Amino acid sequence: SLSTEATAKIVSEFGRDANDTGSTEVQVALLTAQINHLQGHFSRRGLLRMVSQRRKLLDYLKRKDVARYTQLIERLGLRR
Amino acid sequence: LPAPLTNDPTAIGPVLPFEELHPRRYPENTATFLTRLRSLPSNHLPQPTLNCLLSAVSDQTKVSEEHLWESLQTILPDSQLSNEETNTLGLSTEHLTALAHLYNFQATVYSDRGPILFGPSDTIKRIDITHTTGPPSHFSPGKRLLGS
Repeated sequence: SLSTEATAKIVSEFGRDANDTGSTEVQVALLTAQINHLQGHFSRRGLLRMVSQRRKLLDYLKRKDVARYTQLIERLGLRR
Repeated sequence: LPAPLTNDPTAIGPVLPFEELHPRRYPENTATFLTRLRSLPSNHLPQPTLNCLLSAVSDQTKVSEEHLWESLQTILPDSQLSNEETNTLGLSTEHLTALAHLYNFQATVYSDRGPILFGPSDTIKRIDITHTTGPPSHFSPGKRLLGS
């Protein structure tokens, strides 16, 4: 999937620090990078799986903190 | 391609037939309606005012209208759930197909002109829903047959 370098860069960008892998933001950003990679070749199943998981993570975040959810989806350009 | 669908923020990817995105054994010329993958989580839309399709399915499945409606929001983009059509004419057999996939049933719709199947055949649960043009155009649970 993602290289250790790509993964690290995303954690840095979306997490508190390199150890912040519990962050929903980071998890969503990692999935987004994989989703965008997958569409870049267009495993339609793999794509659905990731979009689905990401949606559920987003739901989790939205329920906890709408403002964090909103900031995250704008930063990732998830509103098309 | 439906412009509102192609600009729908809750959706991702290309516009495709429902059955291409959610492959099952659907009856011919059902599940062909265009849609897109749902990307964003639920916005918790108000239930439609014209919601008796939900009530009909609810009677048959014992799932609440509210739960049926939240389920639809996990699979269809909002533009396909809340729009001018749903607000004036109600829900459609396209929504029925989506519910049938989500809840694994096949519905027989007993319309004025006879029974029509909607939903995947690769299921066990079977429900009966009546439709009449009326007026008013109305879904209800159960069977109805006409003829001479």
